[PDB]
Amino acid sequence: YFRDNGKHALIIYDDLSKQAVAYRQMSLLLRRPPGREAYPGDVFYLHSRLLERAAKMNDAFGGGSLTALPVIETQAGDVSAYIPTNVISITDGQIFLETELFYKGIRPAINVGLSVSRVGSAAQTRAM
Amino acid sequence: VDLEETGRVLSIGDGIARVHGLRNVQAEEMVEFSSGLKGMSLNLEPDNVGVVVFGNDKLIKEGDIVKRTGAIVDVPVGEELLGRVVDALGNAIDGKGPIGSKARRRVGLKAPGIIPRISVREPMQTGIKAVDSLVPIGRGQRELIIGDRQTGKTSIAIDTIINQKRFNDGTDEKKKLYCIYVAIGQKRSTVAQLVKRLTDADAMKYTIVVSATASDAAPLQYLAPYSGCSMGEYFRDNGKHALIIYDDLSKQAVAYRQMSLLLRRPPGREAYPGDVFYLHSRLLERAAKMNDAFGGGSLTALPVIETQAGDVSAYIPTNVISITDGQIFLETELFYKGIRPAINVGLSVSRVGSAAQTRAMKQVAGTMKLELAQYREVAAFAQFGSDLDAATQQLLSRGVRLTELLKQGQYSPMAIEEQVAVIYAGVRGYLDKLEPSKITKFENAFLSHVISQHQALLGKIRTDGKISEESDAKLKEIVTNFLAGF
Amino acid sequence: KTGTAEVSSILEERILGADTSVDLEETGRVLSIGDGIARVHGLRNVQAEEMVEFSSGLKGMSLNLEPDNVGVVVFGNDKLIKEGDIVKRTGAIVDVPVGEELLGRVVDALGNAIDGKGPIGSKARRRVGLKAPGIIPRISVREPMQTGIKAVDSLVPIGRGQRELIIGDRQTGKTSIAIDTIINQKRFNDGTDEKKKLYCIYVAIGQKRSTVAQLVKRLTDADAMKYTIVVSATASDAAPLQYLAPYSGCSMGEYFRDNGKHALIIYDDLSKQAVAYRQMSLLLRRPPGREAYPGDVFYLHSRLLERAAKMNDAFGGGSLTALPVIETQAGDVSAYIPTNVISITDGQIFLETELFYKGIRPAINVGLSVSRVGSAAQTRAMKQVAGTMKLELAQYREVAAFDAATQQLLSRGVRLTELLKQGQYSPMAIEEQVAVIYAGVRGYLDKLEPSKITKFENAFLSHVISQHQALLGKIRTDGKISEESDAKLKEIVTNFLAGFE
Amino acid sequence: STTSEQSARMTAMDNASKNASEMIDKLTLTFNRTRQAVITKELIEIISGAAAL
Amino acid sequence: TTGRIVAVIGAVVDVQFDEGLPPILNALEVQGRETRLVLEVAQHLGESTVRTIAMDGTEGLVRGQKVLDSGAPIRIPVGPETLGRIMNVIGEPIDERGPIKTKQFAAIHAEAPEFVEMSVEQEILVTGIKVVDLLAPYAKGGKIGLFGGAGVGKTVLIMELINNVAKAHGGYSVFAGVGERTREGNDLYHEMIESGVINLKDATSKVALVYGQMNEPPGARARVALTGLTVAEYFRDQEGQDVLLFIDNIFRFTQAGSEVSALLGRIPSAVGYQPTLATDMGTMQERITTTKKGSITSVQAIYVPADDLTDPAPATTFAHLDATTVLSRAIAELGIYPAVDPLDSTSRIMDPNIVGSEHYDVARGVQKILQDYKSLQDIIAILGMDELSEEDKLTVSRARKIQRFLSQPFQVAEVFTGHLGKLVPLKETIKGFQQILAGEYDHLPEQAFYMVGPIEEAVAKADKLAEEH
Ligand SMILES: Nc1ncnc2c1ncn2[C@@H]1O[C@H](COP(=O)(O)OP(=O)(O)OP(=O)(O)O)[C@@H](O)[C@H]1O
Ligand SMILES: Nc1ncnc2c1ncn2[C@@H]1O[C@H](COP(=O)(O)OP(=O)(O)OP(=O)(O)O)[C@@H](O)[C@H]1O
Ligand SMILES: Nc1ncnc2c1ncn2[C@@H]1O[C@H](COP(=O)(O)OP(=O)(O)O)[C@@H](O)[C@H]1O
Ligand SMILES: [Mg+2]
Ligand SMILES: [Mg+2]
Ligand SMILES: [Mg+2]
Repeated sequence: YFRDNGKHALIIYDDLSKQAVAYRQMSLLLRRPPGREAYPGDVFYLHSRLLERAAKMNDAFGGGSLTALPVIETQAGDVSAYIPTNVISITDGQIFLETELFYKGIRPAINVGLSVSRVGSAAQTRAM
Repeated sequence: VDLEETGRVLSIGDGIARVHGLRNVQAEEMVEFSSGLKGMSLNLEPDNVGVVVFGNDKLIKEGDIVKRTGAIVDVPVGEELLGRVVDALGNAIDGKGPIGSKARRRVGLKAPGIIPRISVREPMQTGIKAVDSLVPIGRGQRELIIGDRQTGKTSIAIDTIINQKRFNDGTDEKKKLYCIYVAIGQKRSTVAQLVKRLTDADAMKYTIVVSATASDAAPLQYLAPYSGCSMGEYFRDNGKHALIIYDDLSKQAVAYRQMSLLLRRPPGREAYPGDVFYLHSRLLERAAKMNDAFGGGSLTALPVIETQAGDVSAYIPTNVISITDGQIFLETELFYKGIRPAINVGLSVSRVGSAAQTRAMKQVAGTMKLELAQYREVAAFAQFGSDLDAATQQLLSRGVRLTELLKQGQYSPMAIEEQVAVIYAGVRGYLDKLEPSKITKFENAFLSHVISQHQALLGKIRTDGKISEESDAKLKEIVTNFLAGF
Repeated sequence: KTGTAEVSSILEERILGADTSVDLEETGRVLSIGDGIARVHGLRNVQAEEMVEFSSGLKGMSLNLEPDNVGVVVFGNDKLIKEGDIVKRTGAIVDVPVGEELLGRVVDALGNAIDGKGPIGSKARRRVGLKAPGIIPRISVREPMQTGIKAVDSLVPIGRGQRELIIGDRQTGKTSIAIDTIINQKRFNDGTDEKKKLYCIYVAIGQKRSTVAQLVKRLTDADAMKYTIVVSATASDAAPLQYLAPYSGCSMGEYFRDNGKHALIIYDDLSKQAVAYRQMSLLLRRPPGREAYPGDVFYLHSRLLERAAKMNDAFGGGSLTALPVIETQAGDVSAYIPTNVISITDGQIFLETELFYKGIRPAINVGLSVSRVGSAAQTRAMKQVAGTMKLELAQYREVAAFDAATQQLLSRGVRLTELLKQGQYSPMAIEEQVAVIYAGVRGYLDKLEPSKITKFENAFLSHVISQHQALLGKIRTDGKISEESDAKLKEIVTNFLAGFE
Repeated sequence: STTSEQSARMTAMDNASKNASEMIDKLTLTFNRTRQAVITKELIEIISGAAAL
Repeated sequence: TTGRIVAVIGAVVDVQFDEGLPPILNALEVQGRETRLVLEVAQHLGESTVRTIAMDGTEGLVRGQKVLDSGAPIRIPVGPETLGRIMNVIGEPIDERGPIKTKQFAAIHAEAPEFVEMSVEQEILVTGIKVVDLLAPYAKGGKIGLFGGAGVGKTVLIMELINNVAKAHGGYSVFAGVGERTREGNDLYHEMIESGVINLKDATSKVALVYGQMNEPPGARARVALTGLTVAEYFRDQEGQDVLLFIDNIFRFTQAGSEVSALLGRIPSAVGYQPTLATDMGTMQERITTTKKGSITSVQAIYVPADDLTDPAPATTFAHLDATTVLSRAIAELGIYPAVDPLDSTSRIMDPNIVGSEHYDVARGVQKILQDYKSLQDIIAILGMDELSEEDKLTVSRARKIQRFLSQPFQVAEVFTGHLGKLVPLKETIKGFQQILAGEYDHLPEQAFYMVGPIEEAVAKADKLAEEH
């Protein structure tokens, strides 16, 4: 609504690893054929269609915008699981929060080695 | 035509008759087919009944007539079974005539509640040092024997059964233990050699062998444990003590899975139905120790489980590990390097613990357990051996002797007092000056010596049930004198 | 429980007594076409696994004979079939043409020519689904099939009538082994020893047509097409065609076998026939099994490979060698279908994908490659040299992860291993193989450099072929290495070695 | 030299043990993932067979 | 009676009857076939329909074809006339020498001996193979298993056992080949004819081959085991004589059932196997037994899919054998042949009472030294072997010597090895292993023991290596 009325919004889904679990429940109870990790094959379109709305409309369309900050949660820090990779291929960046940097008191635990932002230097204050 | 007390088979195949009629048939009731075949009605559906046939479906045509017997499955009981070999329903299969038991019981009765029981306190002597000292088994316990193939589980069970002969041939009445051996899914020749072995040791005058062998239909292998457990509950509920050995409890699960998958029930994990926990829990929860208001009897259980590749995280191994009060691992790596019985004493446990050990065996095994615990955490060095201080050197020189004391042979259980004497010699320190390879000989000699001359000391230990400091000193003297002349 | 034909369009015919007007014995109407499987109502007299012909030229093979309908599989794209189309029998179990006319044609799974050179003028037809010979017709595999690849002919000999199996990861050189084998037989086929002519069949299953076209060009280049058939069921072709291609090829070979001739047939791959079969079964609503493969995916390959036999002399003395090609995933030779086929064949060539980078091409992983027929199907000269060569490699293979004696052993082993490399589409006559193996195994290369044996092999081969062809002819005709021939080889090897540096 | 050699062997085997443990961490995680995948796959095969009939 | 086919799906045919219905396991003959097709009834689906498994390819069946109920299960010829012949699952000959003319027919389905009929005696059966005789001695009348992966030595070993025992046997023999290569069946047939065991002219044959090789549709591979077992049953009971029964393979008897199971309408079990695996195998393995009225010395080769001894099929079979000799691929890679795994082959007569104190002590010593060597290899991986103490370098050397000495050349492997096959009576094996353990051969190289018979031959080979050095 804001994005389409010229304003700027920020939406934080927390977590999207617990929507895909609700969707897997919803599906297996419909008898749909489970796939990899029992997730339905649809479990991508579920997140792709949701996160493809975090757009940035040009000035001929109001100029608004809608940032999105999905929060995924990875068991044992496996970045190569099914849902983490489903979402890593839908988003424009990523912020890895190590659990051993965190346990060292280095907080917030961003793992700057792996974190990246694929718009990055663009849209950054010149001073910074 | 009658469609309440009688019905007619709609279908048959793979041992699962689908009967039409039998409107008044109860669930888990015993119906009878026109061909002299029995069956158990498991699935009651709106349109039909799913009967599991106790036998071969070759004799069950379509359109046959099935008549309900009106009773839940029941088995004979009593001391009329002792020494017989019965099948999963009480029928004799040893060809010694009929069974002639007056009483009967229902296979699917419920376990005693929470108030009838009392904490397990008596020791159930297995006659095996590694078990009787480090992983003791009380009366009323459920001590899983979990292992791989050909590691020595059935031998543990048979040593336990054979040992009780000394108690059953005495006159003390609250030490008599009656054994039941349910043999599930086993080659008949195995059971025949086992019955011969029990006869040899004369341990077949207080044993009931329930036989549900490989050829038997799935329902008989599903039902054998409950038949045995009922024949054992009879002794529990009459002030007597029983000991039932299911061998194995994984093949009952396989037979139950077969029946379920043929009745088309939702598969579940590894294709096991959702009842393979309920199935085993409502069986193993009948091993109790009634208080005095209920007779004081008891019923131990020693379910045997085979684990594929030492995988104890499988479905049924974990189902039966979370139900029981302990477990006796039998690893093969130890079996082949001389340690027989191959009772891995690291993984073995008994949540009952030393609450079920005679005061003498408590006195000695209490420190033997710690000595082996210390040895097990510097075992790796044993190869290096040198290059290490005298502390770990003495640790793993005591551990080796203690280990070689726990070796034992086929069908030769030891009386508790003799186990106490041997472990006393070994742990008090009268063996650390001996080459490990000779330890066994010393044992096999020392034992006999003590049996011959000092029978009075063994009698005092057995009766007092404790190592009085007088007996302690006398035993130290005996050990020192013998060890001097070796 | 709702029958497929318990629809309104059919029950209406039944109710108003009009069913008698149509033929429901040798004809049927498509109830429901979808995903490449038709259900047909009618055809009460259609045989199981019979061929039927739709009303648009497409053919099908009636697999399922259910009580009220027939599950037919279309040998084509069902874009043209419509609910209500008339399906009419063909009368005969599905069969394919055979003969010597196919030789040199890129025929298709059903026997139609897709090379564009005109119709196949064949005469006889064989049912694809025929039983393999019995216990009595066969005899023990005795003749050698010269692969033309040093390693295979030396340490993994293959006889005529033997079912090998070229198993290895993707892109390790299996098709290359197959095409070296096909090209090698050129020397025998261009000759008068009619008992050594071998006719080749290449079944290309689920491979893009560019691959098959390049392969056919490669075969024409070596003019190895005058004696080759190519049964091409490529990826774009419906699943039933890819499932039937191996049987079409196998019957084209059973022809040459049942007429005293010797055939070779190369299925490539069988792991894609299995996939086509799984698709078919799942689309006929047959319950799955492991990895969704139908319950009987072992019988599918066993009944195919069992037809590679070696008939006795009372049955013509023919022969049909089979060289199935399987593709493992990550060297996981312990998968479902690789394990199914590894126990059906007698022998197996293990192409390892790290022998393929460490330098060894062809990647044959000796030690894991076996030939249950064994030395029984080898030439006497090759027997002689291989006896020592295999043993020396076997010793060198346990001291490879590194004295004087053992240092000599390692040197010799590396020399041999460099003598087993080879190029592509350049197979060698058995005489040359034995010549170079003898040169390398006696010790006439114990000093030359490792990196120089690769070129000494080629130079020595050119020298012998250009100077001492009489010796090679004598070895080849005699079969064995005679003492005078051995001395001649000794002289030649020492002479060339001295003047090679 | 003897003292230096023994100190070096102590350090080297300490480092090797730490490397082995740090490798066992990842191998155990992978083993648990693969075990769960195997259970799920076998179960899905069973139930897909059951549904198909 | 007479029914009509109603549905054909794979190897599973449904037949509808209007007269009485044929009980399960009956054999129904399909009318209008060039060659006898027999359908064995397997289910009653209601509505006077029976689901059946075709013993032979169902090519060219038509809905509505007529089927006659034979009235009894598959009946096969038996008697001393089947000796020297070859038979199908349905018993009709396949060696092209005319019909098997017997007086006796037997139904291949029959209950097993009751518990009151079993024997309890056990006497070692010397085979002439060092490893088998030493660590896992066989037994007369016992069931024996050879668990192998692919290409480890099951078939070569069973041919060696045939050669050895069947030739020196007073009684008869039977070789039921269930679903393995036809090349091998022909090879065995010709080997026997050329070795006199079979005899084409006169009646002096001691083997009754039966074959269900892997080109037979699953309905046939799942039954030929019962056919060979019926022939052996007869020779055990009616002839009142000892019998041998080699089966190769006994996995295919399970695999075929798995193949047909799904189409029969059964939910699949753990690993895709039929839910009835355990019982479908017990009802077979419980008829292969000694009894008070005979004796069968059954030997069975058993595929182990992908060398996975925890697979349901081998895992379930392990309980039906009195002795297992687990051939191993790892040992076969070291070139030791037979590949028998000393630390996985077991037996039921390996007791100090049944085989004697010294045999038992030596067998356990061999096993213990090999296990110690296995433990040491872990250390040798890191330290190198020069660092090992001097009580362990001896252990490793002795263990390698024993590994080599367990190998032996067979008479049927002369094609591969070239060596000459040997038989090592029990005393030579026990004496040689006693000596190798005691240390009486620390001065010979280990390679002196590779592929030799008695120990004296190892000494002679060491001398010859030294001389030629
Ligand atoms: N205490 C022991 N001392 C020496 N040998 C033993 C001992 N216990 C068992 N064995 C040996 O181990 C072998 C297998 O024994 P046992 O039958 O008890 O194992 P199992 O687990 O019952 O076998 P299975 O799993 O096949 O039923 C036997 O041959 C026996 O001789
Ligand atoms: N002897 C050899 N020497 C050098 N290169 C080789 C040799 N054999 C095969 N190759 C190379 O390996 C590559 C793939 O070979 P090929 O296609 O025959 O194997 P493949 O496994 O059948 O391939 P795919 O499985 O993808 O069809 C080719 O590019 C070829 O050049
Ligand atoms: N005793 C032996 N000596 C030498 N080689 C052997 C021996 N046994 C098996 N082999 C080799 O291993 C292969 C295994 O084949 P075989 O045992 O016949 O089939 P299976 O796969 O049923 O074991 C043989 O072809 C042979 O090459
Ligand atoms: Mg047992
Ligand atoms: Mg290719
Ligand atoms: Mg074999």
